[PDB]
Order: sequence, then C-alpha cells, then structure tokens
Amino acid sequence: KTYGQSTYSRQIKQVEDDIQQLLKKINELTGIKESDTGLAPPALWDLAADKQTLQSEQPLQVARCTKIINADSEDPKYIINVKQFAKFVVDLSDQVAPTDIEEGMRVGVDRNKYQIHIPLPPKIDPTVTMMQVEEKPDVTYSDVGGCKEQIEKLREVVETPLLHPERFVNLGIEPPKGVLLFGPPGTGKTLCARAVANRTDACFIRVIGSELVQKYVGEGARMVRELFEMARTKKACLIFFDEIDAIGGARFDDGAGGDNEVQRTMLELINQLDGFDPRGNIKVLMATNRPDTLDPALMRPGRLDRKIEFSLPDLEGRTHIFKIHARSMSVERDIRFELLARLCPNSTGAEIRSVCTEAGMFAIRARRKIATEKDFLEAVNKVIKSYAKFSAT
Amino acid sequence: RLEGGSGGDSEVQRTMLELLNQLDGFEATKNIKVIMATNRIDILDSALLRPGRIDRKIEFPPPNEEARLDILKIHSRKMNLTRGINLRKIAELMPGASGAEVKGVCTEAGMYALRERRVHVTQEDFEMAVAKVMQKDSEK
Amino acid sequence: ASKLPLVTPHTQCRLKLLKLERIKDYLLMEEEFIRNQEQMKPLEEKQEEERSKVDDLRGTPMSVGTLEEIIDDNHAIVSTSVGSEHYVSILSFVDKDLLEPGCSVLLNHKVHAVIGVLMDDTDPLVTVMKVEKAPQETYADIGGLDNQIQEIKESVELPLTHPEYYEEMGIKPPKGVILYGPPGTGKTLLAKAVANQTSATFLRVVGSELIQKYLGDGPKLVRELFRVAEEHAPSIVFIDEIDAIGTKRYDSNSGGEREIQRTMLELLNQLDGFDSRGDVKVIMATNRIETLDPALIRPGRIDRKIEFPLPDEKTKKRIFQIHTSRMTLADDVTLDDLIMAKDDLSGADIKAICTEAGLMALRERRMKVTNEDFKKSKENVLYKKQEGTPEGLYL
Amino acid sequence: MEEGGRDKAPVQPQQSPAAAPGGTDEKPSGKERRDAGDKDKEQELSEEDKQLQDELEMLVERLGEKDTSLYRPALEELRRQIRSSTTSMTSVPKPLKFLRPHYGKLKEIYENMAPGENKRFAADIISVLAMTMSGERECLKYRLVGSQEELASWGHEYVRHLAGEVAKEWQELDDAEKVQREPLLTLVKEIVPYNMAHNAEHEACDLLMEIEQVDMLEKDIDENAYAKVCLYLTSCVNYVPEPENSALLRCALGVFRKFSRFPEALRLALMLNDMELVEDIFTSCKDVVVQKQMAFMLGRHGVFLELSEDVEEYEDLTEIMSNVQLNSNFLALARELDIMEPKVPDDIYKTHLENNRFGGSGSQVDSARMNLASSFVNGFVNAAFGQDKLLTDDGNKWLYKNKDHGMLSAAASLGMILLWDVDGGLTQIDKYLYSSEDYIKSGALLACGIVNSGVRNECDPALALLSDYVLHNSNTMRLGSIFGLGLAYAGSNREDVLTLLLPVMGDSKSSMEVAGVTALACGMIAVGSCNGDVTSTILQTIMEKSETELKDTYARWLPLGLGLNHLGKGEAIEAILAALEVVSEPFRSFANTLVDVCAYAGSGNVLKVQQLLHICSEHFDSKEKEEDKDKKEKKDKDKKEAPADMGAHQGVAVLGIALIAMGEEIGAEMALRTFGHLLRYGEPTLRRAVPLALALISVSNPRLNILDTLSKFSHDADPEVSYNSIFAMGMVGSGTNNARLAAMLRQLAQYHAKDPNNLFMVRLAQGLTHLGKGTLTLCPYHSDRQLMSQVAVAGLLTVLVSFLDVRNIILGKSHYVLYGLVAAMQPRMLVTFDEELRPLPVSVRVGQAVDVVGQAGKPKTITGFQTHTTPVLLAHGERAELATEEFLP
Amino acid sequence: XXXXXXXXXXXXXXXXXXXXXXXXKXXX
Amino acid sequence: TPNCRVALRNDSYTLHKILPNKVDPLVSLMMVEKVPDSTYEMIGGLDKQIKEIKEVIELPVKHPELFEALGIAQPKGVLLYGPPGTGKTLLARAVAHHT
Ligand SMILES: Nc1ncnc2c1ncn2[C@@H]1O[C@H](COP(=O)(O)OP(=O)(O)OP(=O)(O)O)[C@@H](O)[C@H]1O
Ligand SMILES: Nc1ncnc2c1ncn2[C@@H]1O[C@H](COP(=O)(O)OP(=O)(O)O)[C@@H](O)[C@H]1O
Ligand SMILES: [Mg+2]
Repeated sequence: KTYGQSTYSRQIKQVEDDIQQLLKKINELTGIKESDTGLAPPALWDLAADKQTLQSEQPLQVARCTKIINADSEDPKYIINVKQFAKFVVDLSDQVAPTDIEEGMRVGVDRNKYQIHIPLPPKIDPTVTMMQVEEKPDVTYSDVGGCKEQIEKLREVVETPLLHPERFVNLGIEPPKGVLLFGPPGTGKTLCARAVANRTDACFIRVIGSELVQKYVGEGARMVRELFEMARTKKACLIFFDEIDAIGGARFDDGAGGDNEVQRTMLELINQLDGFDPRGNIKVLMATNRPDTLDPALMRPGRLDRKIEFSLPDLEGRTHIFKIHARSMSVERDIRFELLARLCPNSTGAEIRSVCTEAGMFAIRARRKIATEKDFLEAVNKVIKSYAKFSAT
Repeated sequence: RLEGGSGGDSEVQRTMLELLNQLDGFEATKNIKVIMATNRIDILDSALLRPGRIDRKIEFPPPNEEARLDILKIHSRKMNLTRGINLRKIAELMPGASGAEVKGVCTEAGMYALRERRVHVTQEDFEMAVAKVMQKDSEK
Repeated sequence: ASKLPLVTPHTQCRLKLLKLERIKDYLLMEEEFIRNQEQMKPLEEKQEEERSKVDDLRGTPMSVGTLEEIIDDNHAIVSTSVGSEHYVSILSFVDKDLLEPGCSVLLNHKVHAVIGVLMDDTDPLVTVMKVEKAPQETYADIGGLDNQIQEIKESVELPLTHPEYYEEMGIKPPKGVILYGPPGTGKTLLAKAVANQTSATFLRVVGSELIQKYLGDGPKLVRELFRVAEEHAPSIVFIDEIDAIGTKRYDSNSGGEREIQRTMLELLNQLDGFDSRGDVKVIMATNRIETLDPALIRPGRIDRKIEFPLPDEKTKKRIFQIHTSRMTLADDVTLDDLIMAKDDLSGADIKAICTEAGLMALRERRMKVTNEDFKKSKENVLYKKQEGTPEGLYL
Repeated sequence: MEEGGRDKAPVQPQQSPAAAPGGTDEKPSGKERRDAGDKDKEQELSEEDKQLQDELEMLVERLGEKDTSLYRPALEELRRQIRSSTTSMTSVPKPLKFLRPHYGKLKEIYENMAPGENKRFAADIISVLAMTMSGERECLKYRLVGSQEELASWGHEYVRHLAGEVAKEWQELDDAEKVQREPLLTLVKEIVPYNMAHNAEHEACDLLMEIEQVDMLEKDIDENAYAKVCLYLTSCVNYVPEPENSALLRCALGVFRKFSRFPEALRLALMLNDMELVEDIFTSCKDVVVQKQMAFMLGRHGVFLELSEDVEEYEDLTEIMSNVQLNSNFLALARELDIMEPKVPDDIYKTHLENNRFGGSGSQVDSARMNLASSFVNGFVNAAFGQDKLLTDDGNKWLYKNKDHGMLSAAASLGMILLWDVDGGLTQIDKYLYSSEDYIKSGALLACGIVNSGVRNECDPALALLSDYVLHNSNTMRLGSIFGLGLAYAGSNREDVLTLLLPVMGDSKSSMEVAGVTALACGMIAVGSCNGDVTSTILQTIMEKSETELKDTYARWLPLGLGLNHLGKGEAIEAILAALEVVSEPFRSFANTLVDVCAYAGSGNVLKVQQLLHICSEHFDSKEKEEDKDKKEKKDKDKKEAPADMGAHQGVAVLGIALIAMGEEIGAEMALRTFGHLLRYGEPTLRRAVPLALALISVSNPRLNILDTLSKFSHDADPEVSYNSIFAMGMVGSGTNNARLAAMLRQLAQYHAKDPNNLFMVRLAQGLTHLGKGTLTLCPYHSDRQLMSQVAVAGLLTVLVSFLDVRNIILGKSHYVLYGLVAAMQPRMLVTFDEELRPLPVSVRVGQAVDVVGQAGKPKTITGFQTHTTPVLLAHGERAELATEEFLP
Repeated sequence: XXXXXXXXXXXXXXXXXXXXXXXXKXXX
Repeated sequence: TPNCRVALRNDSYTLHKILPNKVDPLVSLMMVEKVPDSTYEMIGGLDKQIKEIKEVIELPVKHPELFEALGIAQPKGVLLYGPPGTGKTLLARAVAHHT
C-alpha cells in the first residue's frame, strides 16, 4: 500500500493537519464575519468605529484636486482649472508658504471658497511606474566570475563616480556617461545588469525595449519624456535598456513606406540623450545580441562610449563558474573541475548551470539523498553525449 | 478571433464564446441540428470548431439551365402573373445568371406590369426585363 | 492566517514535531480561554451594535467611484463617474489589502470619503485562453511512449505534485520543454493529457493567432499573457506552434516581418530576463526544430528537448485498437493486414482510417464492419497523403 | 501493461524460495547455494536506487512472508552459516513485507541473529536496505527498552555499536546534508540519555571532519533554542567541547556558553571562563572573547585576571572594564558628533510648530504638569554626551520654581545627560548639588549612580551615596540614596554593600516607598545566591503586608526583587522554595505568580504556559484577584521574547483575539504591556493594531488605563515614520484626552523614539539570541505601571530612569590595534539559512553597503568582503578585531 | 499589417439644477 | 429581477415601486418559427448536394440506431458555402420539412 519514508511520517503530518483545521474551527466557534461584500473583519474596527471617525468626519474636508497654469505678480493670483469643471483665478489659504506652488502642479483646492490647501505629487502614469524596479536582486559581483577585464571596465564607469566623486575632480575629467554591452548570448549581460542594480545607491530604472512600440502615434515618444523628467528629479539615477534593436536600428528609406513610427520614437531618444541642455547625472547601459545594424547616431561617442564584449572565457573561467555553481549544492568532497572544464571547451555559463541542474536529476533518477562525484561523472558522461548529438547541434 | 481581443473585447466575440460554451455543454444533437451557410469562408475560427462542434462542408456551384428554371418558378411564385409564356426560353436567355439576379427580374416584370396599368404579367414584360437585368449584368 | 512562518527543518526532524505542537498548544488554549467567554459572560456585544454604529455612520445612498492613486495611509485620490476627482480620506472599515489602483470603491455625499469597496468581476482573458476543465482522455489514449511520458512527468508533474527532492539538494527544476517531431505524432495529445491530469492551471495558446493587423499588439498580448498567468495561480503555459512565428532573423527585412521580430523579442524578455517569474511552467511545441532562433534554444530558457519518433508495428497495435475500441468489429478483419505492411504512417493517419471506415459503412447503409471498409479506407488515406506529394522517382 | 513473458524474477524466485522448504531437509546443497544465489541476487537487485520497484522485494513476499514464517522459526536447527544467509536476505524487505505494526517485530527476522557486519551488504545503499529500518528500530524498539530499562540486554548492548556505525555512515556514504540526520538519530535514541549517546558521538565527531563541523554545530543550537528542560540541560553542555576538542574555533566560548551558564552550572561556565584562561594564544581571539565579559551580557569578572601575568596579558582586564568603555565613550564623543549631532537639537518640541495654525490660533495649553515633560526636551536628547552649560536653564528655573517630584526629576535628568561617564560626571552634579533641599540633592545624588553606571570602578562604593543615606530622618534622602548605587552596581554580585544596604530592609522604619524600592535596588544586584536577601525581604513582608489588605506598593515592589534574585532557571526548585515560603492569604499569594515565572525568562516550557492561564482564567471575579490575573498576564510577556520569533507570532495571535476583544479587565486595562515588552523595533502589524484600540480610548473606563497603553506603545525605539501616529494623536489629544493628566505622557511618548539618533539596543538579545540582563532594569517599569497614582508622586522616581541598560548601538568599528581601519562592510536583512544546499547565501538585502560606523537595526547580520578574512568570531558582536590575510591569488 | 492609427474625442454633456430659492441682492 | 426598471427617490435614493418591463427586446424580436414547407425534390441541378444533406442530417434523425449500433456520434453542425443566392437559404428551408 505504502511505506514509511522517514520514521513518524504521518505522525507529524495529521498533528499539523488537524490544528490547521482547528485554527478554522476556532474562528467559527468565536463567530467570524467573512466575505461581507467588501468590509473589514470586526475584531479591529469595533475599537475604530466610534468618535475617532467623527474626528475624520467633521474636522476633515473633501479638498477637490486641480492643476495650476500660471502665477501673477506682487501677489499669488493663481489661474487654475479643476479638470473639466471651470478654470478659476483663486488664492492660497494661509496654511501654506508661497514657495512650492510652482506652475504645472497638481494641487488640492477647497470646495466651498476655492482656495488652495495642499500641493500634491504629480501624475506619473502606472505604465512607467511598473518599470521602476523598487527592489534590488541578490546578485554578488563574485557570481559573474570569469570576466575580470569586462567587470573592471564597467566598474570604472558606472560605479566609481557615483561612489567616489573625488578622483575625477582632482584630475579634471568627465566620466563616459554611456556604456554598451554586447556579445554572444547566455554570457553574462543580464548578470552584470543585476549586479550593478544590486550595489547601485541610486534610482535604478528598468526599461524593456519593446515596451515603447504601441498602436497610436506619438504616445511612444511621450514615454521617453516622462523617463527623462523623472531622471532629472531623481538625482544620479541609472537607466538600463535591453534589446535595443526593437527601439530602432535602421532608417530604411528605399521605399520609405515601411517602419516610421519606431524611427520617430528613436529620434526622440536621441535628443533627450545628448544635445541641448545636457542631463547631468544619468548613466545608460545597453545590451543587445547584434550590435551591427544599429543607427550610427547612437554609435556617436558621448552617447555610447565603451564597447564591452563578452566572450567564452578560456579554460579557467569555466573552472571558476563550476566553483560558483557547484559550491552551492550538496556534493562529495572528491571534487575536481579541471577534468570537467577540459571536457566542455566551448560552452556558456548557462550551459554550465544546465549541467549542474542536470546532475541533480540523476540523483532523483536514482533514489538518493546526495550528489556523488561518480553520479556527477555520470552527469557529465551523458551531457557530453547529449551535446554531441543534440537536436539543434 | 482575438483580433478584436484584449483591445476592448468588442462585445461580439464574447457572445461567440457563449456560443461555444453551450455547444461544449451538452447536446449529442438530442433531436436538434444547427445549420449554418456562409460565403467568405476562410476568416473565422473553424479549427477550434472542427472537433465535435461543427462538421462537413458542402460546396455550391454556379447554377444551370434546369437550376435557374426552378429558381425562376420559385421566386416568381408569389405574383399575379399571366400564363401563355415560355419560361424555358426565359431561363435559356441567361447563360450565367445567379439565383439572386432572378429575383430582380421578377420585380422588373411586376414593374412593367404596373406601367401597363394591368394586373396581368405578360411575356412582353419578362422579355424586356431579361434584356434589362443582363444589361445591368454587362459590367464584367 | 499567517500564524507562524517557519518551515525550515522540512523533514521528520524533531524540531517540527516540537514547534507544531507548541502551535497546537497556543491554539487550544486560545480556544479554551475564549470558550469560557460564551460560558460565563455569553453576551452578544456586536451583532448590530457594531453594524448600526457604522451603517448610521455611512450614508444610506452609496456611490461608486474609481481609484486613481494611493497616498500615504488614509487619504487617496479617487474619480467620480464624470471625472471630478476628490482627495478624500478612507476609513478603517474597508480592506486596505485588496485596495489596488483601478478598482471600484464606495463613497460618501458630504465629505465623499471612501467607505467600502465593491468586489471585482472575472476578467474575460481567462475565459478566452484557458482550457477551463479537464478536456479529454487520460493516459489510456496514448500509444506506448513510456519514455516521453517519463520526461514530461519529472519535469512538470513530479516537481509540482511532490516537491521534496529538489529542496533537499537545493537544485531548481529545469524551466522550458520543447516538443518536436514530424506532424501527426501526438504533440497536442500529450499537452492535453497533462492538462487532463493536473493540479495547477493550464493555458493553451495557438501561436499563429499572435499576429495582429495593428502593431504593438504583438508584444501587448504577450506581456499580458504571463501577467495573467503569474497573478492567477500555479500555472502551466502551453504555446502550440511557435515554429512559423518565431523562427530567425532570416533576411532582416521590414514591413511586418520586423514587427514579428519585435514580438519575439518581447517574448524572449518576457520569458526570462528579470525577476524570475516563479511557478510558471512553459511548454512549447513545434514541427520543425532546425530553423529556430538559438537565443531561445539556449539554457536558461529551455532545458529539455524531446524527440518524437514514429513506431512501426508495436504501439500501433494499441493505436489501431484504441481508435477501434468504441465501435463494432465483425470477425472478417485483421489489423495485422495493415500494421505489419507499412511502417511510417502517423497516428493521425490511423485516426483518419478509423473514422473513414465508419464513414464508408454507414454511407452504404450496411451493417457493422467489413474488411473492404479497411481496404478502401487505407487506399483513401494513401491518396490523402499522395495527392499533395510532388515526388517523382528518387527526387 | 506489457507483462508476461519477461517475468523471470516473478517465477524462479517464486519457485525456489517455495522450493526452499522443499529443499531444506534432504537437500543440504539446495538449502544454502540457492539461498546464497538468492541472497547475493536480491542484494544485487537492491543497491542501485534507480528502481524503487524491485522484481523480488515487492514480488516474493506474496508467498515469501508465509515462507519465512515457516522457514526461519520452524526449522529449529539453524546452523552457523544458514542464519547468515537467511537473516541477511529476509531482514531486507521486512519494512515493506509488514504493514504499520512492524514496529514491535523488526526483531522476529533480524534479532534471531544480526548476521555479521550488516553494512557489508548495506554500505553503498542510502536508505532502502536498513538505514530507514534502523531509524525504525531506534524509534519504537529501543525507546520501550530505554524508557526504564536502558541498562539491559542485546536491545541496548549491540544496539549501541549498531547505531555507532550507522551514525558514522551518514557522514560516510557521501557526507550529505543528512549529517543533521545523525542528531535525528542521536536525539530520538535515548532522549534523556542523550549525553550517553553524545559521548560516543562526540569523539566520533572529533575524528569525523573539521569542515563538516559547522552545520551540525549550528543544528545543535538550532535544537537548543528550545527543548524539554532536561534536554535543554543535556545537549547544551554536549554543544560546548566541539569547538574545544574537534575544532578550535573557540572564540564562540564566552557568549555561546553564557547559553550554558545558567542551565547546567554557574561554575561550569566559570570553568569555561577558566578554559578562556587556558587557551591564551595569543591576544586577538583572546581580546574579543573578553570584550563581551564586561558590558555585553554580564560583568562581575574583574577579580579573576589579576593573577601572575599582570603585564599585558592580564592587564586587559581593566582595559576591558573601563578603557574600552571609555573607547565606548569615544564612540559618542568622536564618531557621533561627526555623523549627525550638535549638542542641542532641542527641536522635537519645536516640531510642534504647525499645531498653532491648525484650527485658528493656539497658546491655550497652560498645564503645569506639561512642565514635567519640559525637562525631557532637555532630558532624552542629551544622552551620549549631550552636555549642557546653561542649556539646562529650563530645568534651573523650574528646579527653583515648584514641583517637588519635578525638582527630583530635573535633577535626575542630569545623570542621563552625562551617560557612561566617570571623568567629570560628579563635577557637573556638585555645582547643581548644593541647594540644601530634600528634592534637589536626592534627585542629583540618585543621578550620580546613573553617571557611573556600567563603570563599577572606584567612584563611591560607600563614599557618596552611603554618606547620603545615613542623613535619613526624613523623605527621599531615605529613599533616593539606595537607588543609584544599586543601579550603579547592578551588574556586579558584590556581597559587601548588599550587607551595607540590608539594614535598610532590616531597619523596619515604616516608610513604605523606601522599603519597596529597597527590594528593587538589591534585586538589581544579585540573581543567584544570598538566600539571606530572600530571608530579609520576607521578614518585613510578614510584618507589614500581613497586617494590611491594601495598595500594590506592597505588591509591585517587594516580591519583584525576590524574582530578580531568582531570575533565569527552569529547574522548578525556586518555585518550590518561594511559593511554599509565603503560604498565606491570596492577596499575599499575589506573589505566587512572581518568582514562579521570573525564573522562567525564556525557554520552551509550554506546560508552564498552560498553568499560566488555565488556573486563573476568568472566574468573573468581582474585584478581588483582578490584579492577580493582570500579573499572571505580566508573566506571559516573558517566555515569548526569546524563542526567536516562535511564540512571538503565537503571542500576537492570542492576545489580539483572546484578551483585548473578549475579555473585561485583563484585556481592557493591562494586556498591552506585552507589546511594550515583546517587540522593541516596531512593525506595522502591532504598530497599527494598537491605535486600533488606542485612538479609540473607550473613555468609559478610568481612561488613563488606555492612556497608560498610549505611553509604552511608544516603547519601540530606533526612530521611524511613526511621528504621524503620535503627533496626530497629540492633536486630538490637546483638548480632549485632557492635558491635566497626560500632557506629560504624550510628549513622553513623543520624545522617546528619538531618544538620541542612536543607542536604541534594548532588545535583551546579543550575538544572536542570548539575554544580557538587562531584564532586571526594564521589568521594574512595566511592573510599576499598575496602574494610576504614580503619574504624580511615586512613579517619577521610576518613569524617568527605570531602564538604563542600553548597550551601545552599532557594529561598525574595527579595532585593529591602532584603531584606524574602517571596514568594507555590507548590511542586510536577517538570515534565513538553516539547512539547505551548502554553503549558503547568508542574507538577502545585499543592496546596502557601508564601510564604517553605520547602524545596527533589528534584523541585521552584517558581513564583509575584500578578503580581510574577518577571522575573529564569525557570529557578530560589534567589536570585531579584523586581522588581515590574502593568501588567495 | 504594421499600420498605426490616431484618435478622437466624444465629450459628455453636462447639466445642473437647484432649489432656486436664493435671492441675489444683498447690495444696498 | 436583474435588468429591471425601478422607481427611485431623488433625496434618499430609496426604491418606491418596481416598474414593469417595457417589452422584452429579445422576446419582442423573437425569431419566427414559421411553417416548414418544402418546395420538393424539384430543385434539380443540386441533387448531389441534396444527397449529402440527407446523409448528414436526415440519416442521423431518421436512423439513430445505425449510429447506436455502430457506436459513432451523430453530427449537429453543417456548413454550406458557395456564391450567395444559389440556394443557401432555400435548401435548408426545404430539408427541415422533409424530416
Ligand atoms: N560568466 C558567468 N558566470 C556565471 N554564470 C553565468 C555566466 N554566464 C552565464 N551564466 C549563467 O547563464 C545565464 C544567462 O545569463 P544572461 O541572462 O546574462 O544571458 P544573456 O546575456 O542575458 O543572454 P541574451 O544575450 O540572450 O540576452 C545566467 O542566469 C547565468 O546564471
Ligand atoms: N500514440 C497515439 N495514440 C493515440 N492516438 C494518436 C497517437 N498519436 C497520434 N494520435 C492521433 O493523432 C493526432 C495527433 O495530434 P498531434 O500529432 O499533436 O497533431 P500536431 O502534431 O499536428 O499538433 C491525435 O488526434 C490522435 O488522435
Ligand atoms: Mg539578456
């Protein structure tokens, strides 16, 4: 029928199972009020419901929000629309200082006498809010081993002015404000993107390249404005592009009736990158697989300065990436990896990790608790034979 | 299909998903078939509808002399016409007319009957109406 | 509800036996304390007294608004039915946890304060694309694979049904699986068979229907597909027929083909670029395998590649049996007249035979089954292949 | 289903074992050679683990079970080799031959004779042959033997060595993560004789590995965060010698055997303190082991390092005692004037600027009891060297204006201004001392004990405050003179000045508030011995409390120092001592719940937690022992702060539902002091659920009960965004929630989170989890707030300067001998890694990265990089030494 | 096949009503 | 009932009275179940297509037991195609009478 996998297998299980059933049967025995078409459970608003709600009824107001057009002289005398109600000439209430009421500002205005009470943060549409990352993944610089030249070049540019604005002052230079990354795939482009977004000390902003192509004209450009407007507010922010071939590579005009709307969007990226009132503290990283069919307006330095390529390292990066991926698993102490790397001369780090995840499958092809070296021998026995007579290769 | 899909749902494909919902539900025909006839056959979503839902397709060729003669008698059935006429000559004056063009002839014969101030419909009315509709059919 | 977050022994260690019995003690005693409330002071304090305090606090006419943005903790911005927007404070009566932008609310008259939330409907996109129920036959339908069955089971099912072995060694399961082979093999069958016997949600996508005559909608349907698949449930995303929509950059032209390039470029990032999607199973099916873009073929995206061959005389004897399992069979027929003879024809051809014999019999209004039913049906399925063949004599 | 034709093993191993009783008698070759030909083959068809289905092991026992039942017993002439062929083959399928009542009969095939060296055919196999079965042996079979008959027959004798080699086998097959399965064996086998199991497994671990110590090492203390009382007594001393015998990591002695100080024996950690004084090589591990021995979990060690090496190796002692404490003063002197702080911020009171325009005008509040809080604009912000010349003029005018207890309070605020000081702290008091007032001097001389707190050098053991005390014929000269010295010498266990201040208890001069804080003063000193304190207290208790049935000045102060003198031991002897000692009426048996659970600060003993609620649950109790169920709930507050987040979620789940919703007086008066004692960092679960009973004051009760829960809801230090919660409540609390009774209290709550910018570490959790009491200084206050009438008179001694054991804050210091290194540090969210794929990504919030004095925070395990090797102690503890080494190109 | 589009606006109507028992002088 | 008019107060927005449904717009334009007459087999020139419809619609209706004996499902959906006005309408009009 069945058997014990480890000793008291059901004996810990139903002890856990009925008490989760009992945590239910507590609540209906106490009386639980759930699913009451959009309310709160009663155990925490019964001591909220009384007169410190009337403290939100009678002292608080409605404060209808608006938008500012301009100011006047000697006095505020502000001209303001609501949204579609009426445009008014109104005044601030006395609870503000007439300093941060600059033009083009969403502000809240009293409903009765039409006076300004609260300045509000501006309208950021959610489609670019969902590309600000707001968290940072756990990727260490040590995890991208095998790239001693490439990380060192990229350390010099993205990291060091943002954390040491001293040496560049004392010598009098300007850092190369934009870097392109390229190479064969699966090599470590996205790893370095995550690893810099780890230690950023900045407002790292993700951009997927094909999120700009849309159905209407000009709205794809209107994204790029809102990016570089938040960039000038969030001082010293990073912007990562990825697969910039969708943003535009050519200016096909022999039969100029094909792609045009991506060209207009790509020209808007050109102007707000460099030209007429520079950006200050913004660094741009790009990453593509074919850096050959791009527009040479991007290839102009000032915009894209360093061309860092990612190769298949030699023989010792593979041994080190082995020591990155096969440090973190449960193996035998009889490791060796110069034997392993000489068996796979042409391979990516993705193909390295694919072997290490394949190696754990053989222990689960078997019924083991561990990863044996001879099992990992048998893991590297198949994947040599697997990669010799692979379907695509 | 999902051409007018995530961009507003267009209210019509949502009805079609409820068409597919009930036919998926239960019929086994039970006593009831459904019949559908279309031109512009290569646009809809028939590949999902091939297994179980709908079935065999039947082609319709352009008609013939014995076909158009029967089509003439059916669409000229609801009239007040006069006998003493060769409808078979009328069917054989049309080499490649369609059945919908036959319906337009029976209107023009009733139109020629009106300008007679008669409720008779003679052979003279059809013989001019066949020449008129085929003159209207003289563009390609 | 979120009573204790610790699971870290994850075995038959004595630690879980101690911790969960502590949780058994803190819950029994909380119950046995509160059982002695309805025994000695069994009062009904807040049946209507909580309600009539609040139903009189809110207005009797309720008005439905719409969330726009959320500011610090109590005041957010809303939108009325016409567009007039109000910077009103919410109360501690509404679930603040299911309060995301783009949702309907309930408002007041004088202060227009947010009083309650109205629950949402079901999105149409699940009802479009999800095979909702267990559609079709189980593993009694398949004809003798037993190795291809074994690979998909330990890649999807055994990770999902019994996750305990991967978390012993800490090794993540492989992500992507390609199904490929000659057409008529059973690629759609094996997807639907796993869709039959499953515990998570399944999503079927025809790849040819990802080409809009508008533009930008290619990547738009992709970025919403995995968005729904992530937000809904444990999910298995199956996309049939990616071979004629995502092949390679064959001439690097423009005018539509450049748009198709952009759709696959979004799909490539939406498959795997950033913030690993989690509990998302991707299964892809092709006929041809060679003219595929190798940036999709690389590991990190797809790790399993499974050949689908054609058996000759062994599994067919059940495929001819299963397709004739629900029909009559007069004694004049032998399946070895056709199984032993020819060795290449697909399982789809076998279904094409086993339906045509049912067509030939009832067209002539006859009884059960003749041998000449299977004779003429096999002859027909030859011409069903051969009349679309330009082959002469040795090419 | 392609069966039939290839079923070789379902036929001939179905026939020849059925022909084995047909070939046992009259066939001497077929009895053994077909047995050996079956035994090697089933062993051959079992070692590969790619097939859990075996073609015999789920096939032969359809008849092989009834075969072996008539082959093994019924033969009755079992030879010397045919038992090594039968039992070696037939003991293999028996966990799958039998169903779930196998557990009594893993022996009717195996213990006929265990055939030879069973791992000879069970070496390479992981768990299928016998390794799960051996765990099935030690679960049920050995435990019924080893319940009362451990010293017994073959069920223990060979079973010791049989488990002796299986426990080696977990680190022998592949050395997997099931190293920790050996404590799943060693603890389940002989649960109470764990040390007799561990003693064989100590030396087996001593020769096992020196790389495969550390994860089983932390697995032991994983199993020692909580246990049964005798198990927590047993495995923690087994934990000790593994960094002493196998490894010499050995810098995890002093703090992680403070783990083992109080359970096993106080002298045992002193023998380990002697083991500190053994491993004297050379200084770097030595200096940091003895860094913690002064002001990080205990003091009282300054008498054991004046032996024969007083040159530098024993001259660290005074350097530990006060000089690194003066380097701890050099933290707030040098490093914290650099980061943020000029001497007078003063402007959290000025942050109440916008209130005067919110609703017209202001200048309405003229309450003289707000002037109590006006000292704390000077008071709390000037901790860690906020020295003030003439910035105390708000005190200096109010010292000479009114408010006798505030004359005491403003003079007691000066000691918190000069905190951790010995150099000129008395020089600042003396100019403000000579006013010849009972309230000014006894506030100032009590503040003298605050200044030299943590120093314990020669300042005044009997010099100043003993000369202050002998002046008594009167008020707080009688009272406030015993308090500062017992506060200053709390961390010591010195006997002499305890006996200088035992005639305070032995005077029987019936000033009740003096003898009450006398038990508070002497209780802060000792936690172990000196039963004569427990004698001297209960003599006056039977004299005074027996001839009364009155106020909690009797009850909140006298039994507490008893529990302070008997804190922290799960032995349940001190309960037998103290509860049988004051066998008495129930208002004196209010003291039953005190010393019962004061010995029970933190462990796993939920059998006490059930007697913590089931006896006095509610009873509806018409105003007789409502205080008794309050203090019974007070002792629910500990045993919850240190199971390391285990009962903390269980505590907030119970008390948020059971008491505050559906209780009457236990909930609606008192049950919020858990959150003022359990959590000390603030998280939006409890930080929002408390104003969901605090913004609603529910004014029908004596509403200062809920306004008591106003004050120590702000008992979460480490300043936050919760100014929104307090200042909005101060706005509704100006007119309403009247300023006559709480205008001090709200701003006491307001000014407390930003005590300074730094120095918030009050959690009673050091290293990772050890106590460092601490508890003796805080718990006087939360006992004191029961409930009213001390907001005016008596609690002003307490409410200012009750808890004063903040140990400092930060871990960013390097202390390589010159103290010039900064670091390359890396702050993160707290660890999650317990047992997964070795080695492990230790934390998750790697985005922050600093180098120098940056903050501590609640959930933080900060590590480093750059190959500095950080080789000191590998736990943490805020004075890492950080030698350097880079042999890795 | 790869063809963009513009857009348009359909503005809603608006109407107001009162109890109309308010006099508008107050001057003089 | 859902999709039903109600009388509503202007001040407290309370219901007064259920207003009746004006017409049911589906059931006002309920599709006609008019008399299934044939013009008979005399649509000659289409007789091959007529034999197809009998063997796909009439043969399931007339002969269920041939499908019940042989064990095959009866069809329920037939697609017709061609130029418009070639009897797409009038032929299925006739077949519904022959059955
Ligand atoms: N040098 C390396 N060191 C460690 N891991 C690597 C290395 N190269 C590749 N990998 C592994 O391979 C996977 C793929 O890396 P990455 O995502 O950067 O490819 P990519 O460059 O983004 O591919 P594409 O060019 O197709 O976008 C990563 O998850 C990483 O774990
Ligand atoms: N092994 C099999 N057992 C039963 N039926 C099969 C088998 N192989 C193929 N078939 C039949 O052939 C068809 C195979 O579908 P499939 O090969 O997935 O189409 P495609 O590959 O073109 O998507 C199914 O309809 C099924 O009835
Ligand atoms: Mg990439």
